[PDB]
Amino acid sequence: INGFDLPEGNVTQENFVDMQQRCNASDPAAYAQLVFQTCDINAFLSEAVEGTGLAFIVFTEAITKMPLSPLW
Amino acid sequence: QNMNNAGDKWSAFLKEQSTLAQMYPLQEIQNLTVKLQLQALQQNGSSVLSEDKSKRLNTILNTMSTIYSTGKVCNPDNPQECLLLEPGLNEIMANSLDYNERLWAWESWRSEVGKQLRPLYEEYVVLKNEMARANHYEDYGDYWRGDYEVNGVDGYDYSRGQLIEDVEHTFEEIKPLYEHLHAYVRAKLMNAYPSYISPIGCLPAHLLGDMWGRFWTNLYSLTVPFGQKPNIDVTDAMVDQAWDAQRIFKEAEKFFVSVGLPNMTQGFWENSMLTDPGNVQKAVCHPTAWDLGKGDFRILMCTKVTMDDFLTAHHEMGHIQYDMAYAAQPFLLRNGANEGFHEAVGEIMSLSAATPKHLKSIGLLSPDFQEDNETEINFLLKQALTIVGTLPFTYMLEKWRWMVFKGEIPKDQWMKKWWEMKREIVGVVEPVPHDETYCDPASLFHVSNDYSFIRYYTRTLYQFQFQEALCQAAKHEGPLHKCDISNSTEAGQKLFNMLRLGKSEPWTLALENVVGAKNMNVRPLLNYFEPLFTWLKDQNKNSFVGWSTDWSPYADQSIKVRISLKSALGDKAYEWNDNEMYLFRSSVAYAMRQYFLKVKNQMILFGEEDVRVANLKPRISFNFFVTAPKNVSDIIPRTEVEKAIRMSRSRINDAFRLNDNSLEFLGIQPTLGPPNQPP
Amino acid sequence: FVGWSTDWSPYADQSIKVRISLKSALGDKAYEWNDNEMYLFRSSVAYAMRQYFLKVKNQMILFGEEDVRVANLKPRISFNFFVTAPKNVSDIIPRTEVEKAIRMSRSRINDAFRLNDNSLEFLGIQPTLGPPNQPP
Amino acid sequence: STGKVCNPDNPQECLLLEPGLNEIMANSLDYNERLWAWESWRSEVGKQLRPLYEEYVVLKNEMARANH
Ligand SMILES: *[C@@H]1O[C@H](CO)[C@@H](O[C@@H]2O[C@H](CO)[C@@H](O)[C@H](O)[C@H]2NC(C)=O)[C@H](O)[C@H]1NC(C)=O
Ligand SMILES: *[C@@H]1O[C@H](CO)[C@@H](O[C@@H]2O[C@H](CO)[C@@H](O)[C@H](O)[C@H]2NC(C)=O)[C@H](O)[C@H]1NC(C)=O
Ligand SMILES: *[C@@H]1O[C@H](CO)[C@@H](O[C@@H]2O[C@H](CO)[C@@H](O)[C@H](O)[C@H]2NC(C)=O)[C@H](O)[C@H]1NC(C)=O
Ligand SMILES: *[C@@H]1O[C@H](CO)[C@@H](O[C@@H]2O[C@H](CO)[C@@H](O)[C@H](O)[C@H]2NC(C)=O)[C@H](O)[C@H]1NC(C)=O
Ligand SMILES: *[C@@H]1O[C@H](CO)[C@@H](O[C@@H]2O[C@H](CO)[C@@H](O)[C@H](O)[C@H]2NC(C)=O)[C@H](O)[C@H]1NC(C)=O
Ligand SMILES: *[C@@H]1O[C@H](CO)[C@@H](O[C@@H]2O[C@H](CO)[C@@H](O)[C@H](O)[C@H]2NC(C)=O)[C@H](O)[C@H]1NC(C)=O
Ligand SMILES: *[C@@H]1O[C@H](CO)[C@@H](O)[C@H](O)[C@H]1NC(C)=O
Ligand SMILES: *[C@@H]1O[C@H](CO)[C@@H](O)[C@H](O)[C@H]1NC(C)=O
Ligand SMILES: *[C@@H]1O[C@H](CO)[C@@H](O)[C@H](O)[C@H]1NC(C)=O
Ligand SMILES: [Zn+2]
Repeated sequence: INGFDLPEGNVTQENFVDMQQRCNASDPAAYAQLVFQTCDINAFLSEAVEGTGLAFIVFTEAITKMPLSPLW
Repeated sequence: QNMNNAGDKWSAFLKEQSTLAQMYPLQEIQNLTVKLQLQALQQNGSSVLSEDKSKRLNTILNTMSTIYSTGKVCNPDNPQECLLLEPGLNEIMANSLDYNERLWAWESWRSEVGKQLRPLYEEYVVLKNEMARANHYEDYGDYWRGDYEVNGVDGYDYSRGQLIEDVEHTFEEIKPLYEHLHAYVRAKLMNAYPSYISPIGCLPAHLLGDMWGRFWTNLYSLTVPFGQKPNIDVTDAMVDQAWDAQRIFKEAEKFFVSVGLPNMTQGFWENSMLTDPGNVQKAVCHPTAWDLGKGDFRILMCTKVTMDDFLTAHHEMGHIQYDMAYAAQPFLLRNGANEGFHEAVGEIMSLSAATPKHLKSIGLLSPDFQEDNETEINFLLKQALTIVGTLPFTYMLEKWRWMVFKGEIPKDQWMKKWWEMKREIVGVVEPVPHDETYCDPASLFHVSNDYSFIRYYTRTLYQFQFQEALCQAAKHEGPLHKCDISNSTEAGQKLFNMLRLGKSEPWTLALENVVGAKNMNVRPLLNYFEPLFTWLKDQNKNSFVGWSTDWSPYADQSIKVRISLKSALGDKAYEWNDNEMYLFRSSVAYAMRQYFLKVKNQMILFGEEDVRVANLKPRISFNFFVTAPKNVSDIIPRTEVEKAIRMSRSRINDAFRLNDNSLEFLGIQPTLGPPNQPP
Repeated sequence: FVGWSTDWSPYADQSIKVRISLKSALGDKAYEWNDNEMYLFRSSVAYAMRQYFLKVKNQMILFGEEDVRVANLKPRISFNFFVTAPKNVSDIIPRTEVEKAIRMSRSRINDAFRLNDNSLEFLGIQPTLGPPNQPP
Repeated sequence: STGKVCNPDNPQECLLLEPGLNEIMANSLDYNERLWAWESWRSEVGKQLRPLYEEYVVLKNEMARANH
């Protein structure tokens, strides 16, 4: 969106991959500087933290993104 | 009205005889001569519209013609001195070497005149498309392309859609020669306007020698290859031999007899305006040839004793020799074969009379005078500034008008497509951005005065096709630009077999009577400028040849804005129309007024018209820069606009309900704020 | 009647009075009302007039800040204003249509100056809507 | 003597004061046309004269005080 000038609510999760190829077929040499991520679940669920990190760097990070943070 | 009571007597006789010609349809005529005259008489024109649509169209045409000739522009510092275009504003664009004064005259002419013409022209296009469809054409551009149409003459036919394909076919071959002329002129303009012109970009539009860049001929004093050598001029040998304005018309008359064409007509030698009276006897001096009828051929020009008035006499007498040749034709078939043949015959006469081979035998140009090969490069580059420099301009303008008339450019994209075609075809960039309130093509004469413009492209191609064919019949040996067709009767016979036809035969057949082909060709134009194309490729060894359509004169002081409405609000989110861009230009002008008051203690009355917006997108992004309040040449530097936005960023955020991450400025990042919470 | 009163004016019956209370809405953190803030006020009224003629009457009329004519400026921070046609000084927009244009964009003019509907009053335009139906 | 004022609908017809703008203010009975000529004369000319006159007053007060 910051590289191809598209509306806001344009190119959501349902239409990521088809809008990847609509841009590179529209104009080449503007897709080559784009840095994308290969992030996917079963890689975010699969960290091997154990022993003290499951309460001090994993559980307390998910508490800050809840509604009432200093009560949970 | 001694001629208006005779002219309206003639204009009414045509429309009386036009309705009588409707009784004979064209699907039963077998003879081609009587068929061609009926096509010229049966055409309806603007007599097919409604009775109040035909008078609305004539009011727009008179209004657009009056804004052009009487619209004026005055000075920011002194509003009492206003300049018209035709004196005064043309002499700035032709003679000034000041970047700031040329930019004022270029931009302020497009403003007022620009806008008026805008709505006028919109209405115009609309009305013009209705007249052409009622005459069984597709649009009005197809109506204009009907001058080149040949129908059913058994191997000489020519479509109206074939002209678009032959113009774009010949243009792709002129493109290597034009790129080396573009790259040579750009390098020489960088020594005249330093720190204004990029060595790999387009040329700024206000630096081209006239108001539109139609000709590059006024750039000769800056781009001359060998400046210490003067050009060949014989305006002083004509005075030493006391040549009046009767000997130079007798020398032109001897040039046409030498190739086999006839003399003048006694009546001609009798009546004529070959000199200016000078007293209170007034008159128009424009050089014109006249064809009054029944063997009456007259020339009217204020003839001085100069070299180019010697050349204009050869140009205008070629029009008389063309009219004298088809005088045995019917009245409706007395013209050139198309609109481009008539001005091409006149320019090969002044081309062959200006050679130093010709001048040293006429009495001028003393007989021991060997021309250098450095004055031949000086001669050819002056020709290419007028001939080659006008061909991408002429092609681009008719391509823009052909697509506007058929609807391929919508009305909200007229000015956006105009400057994309100028950066791509012509290699010329605008110095300030222009929205859809401008009508920059209509600021030219031919657009607001309803004239076709493709005749200046085809005449340039026929001119060198005729000259190369007539120099092969005259057995010329060296290069084409030194050729002279005088004293050759077998070259004046090939010309006369086309001259005597008129519109009796198709124009594809009148070419084959001279050049031996049926289509227009661009290889004789490229053979003319072949000694210059070799010299330009050696001057462009280290330079870059070509242009990039991304550089701009205002691009290094612009700031990019990015607006994310549906992330800051989501729902409860408004729609970004043109009223929100007006409020944004007012908040930037507010922020500029506050910074100059609290940091510099000056009161500068910035307005929303001083915030120039370019490159608007759906994502909601644009560039902007700020100028002085009534000085378009004075761009405020970007590092001072960054300080003014930082002072009032919280005030601009509250006016749009955005918060510093949904309104970003791309180079201005928020800095301050210590989170020192607990005591 | 013999004599004249120095209060009547040809533009006085289509004017709207504005009253601004800066030190009650903010107190401290309060800015100073110079002539640059009157320029932003004339632009927000011209913005509000452009939006009303587009969404109610479907006309595009290019109002500017020079079409908002301000009179009778005081320290308390009060003035009268009326709106004319963009380049026709004889054509005063009627007051009942300027009252409808200000009602449509009142929340947008309040946010541009950090005031909230009681420190920016228009004296004849009062806020109306809003049911407090809280509990389900 | 040389400042002029032109029409909103037709910007090509500009009137000087001494012919043309005086005959509107002396002969017209149209409220809207008299209000246009009254206000548009004060605008441009008005402003220029503004700073000019300010400077003027300043300079004129210095000549008179040096003459006691
Ligand atoms: C087409 O019609 C014209 C008449 O309008 C013919 O022209 C005549 O031709 C004859 C002999 O060729 C001459 O004697 C006449 O003087 C011509 N008429 C005029 C007015 O000059 C012409 O020949 C016809 N074309 C064909 C191919 O038959
Ligand atoms: C030129 O315009 C006329 C409109 O007046 C077209 O229509 C013809 O008009 C005449 C009356 O002058 C009628 O007798 C015909 O019957 C009309 N023709 C049709 C097809 O309706 C005329 O056709 C036009 N001519 C051309 C060559 O376009
Ligand atoms: C065309 O040819 C004629 C004759 O061939 C040239 O006239 C001669 O010109 C030279 C010098 O210009 C004189 O010495 C001769 O006496 C001339 N001959 C006659 C018979 O008068 C004429 O100059 C040629 N024209 C061009 C343009 O080359
Ligand atoms: C004009 O012709 C002369 C002579 O043919 C050219 O001068 C020579 O150019 C070559 C090419 O670089 C050099 O090696 C010679 O030293 C040059 N001769 C002299 C005496 O300097 C000249 O380049 C030609 N000019 C043009 C514009 O074509
Ligand atoms: C408009 O702004 C330009 C600045 O871009 C002014 O041009 C300057 O003019 C002075 C004298 O006229 C020169 O000494 C400067 O070198 C110019 N600046 C540049 C960058 O070349 C111009 O004077 C301004 N015009 C008006 C009417 O104020
Ligand atoms: C400026 O606005 C006034 C309205 O105040 C216009 O005056 C009207 O003009 C028409 C015809 O010209 C009359 O029928 C109306 O009665 C006038 N209105 C009033 C209230 O008297 C005037 O035409 C406008 N000027 C321009 C150039 O649009
Ligand atoms: C994204 O943009 C395309 C292009 O016009 C449009 O068709 C589509 O509706 C847009 N998606 C959303 C969610 O607005
Ligand atoms: C565009 O880029 C993607 C990513 O490498 C690539 O797979 C795709 O083939 C490109 N499109 C074209 C037309 O080459
Ligand atoms: C042209 O006229 C001259 C007289 O001025 C005459 O001598 C000459 O023979 C004429 N040309 C021809 C081809 O007869
Ligand atoms: Zn001519």
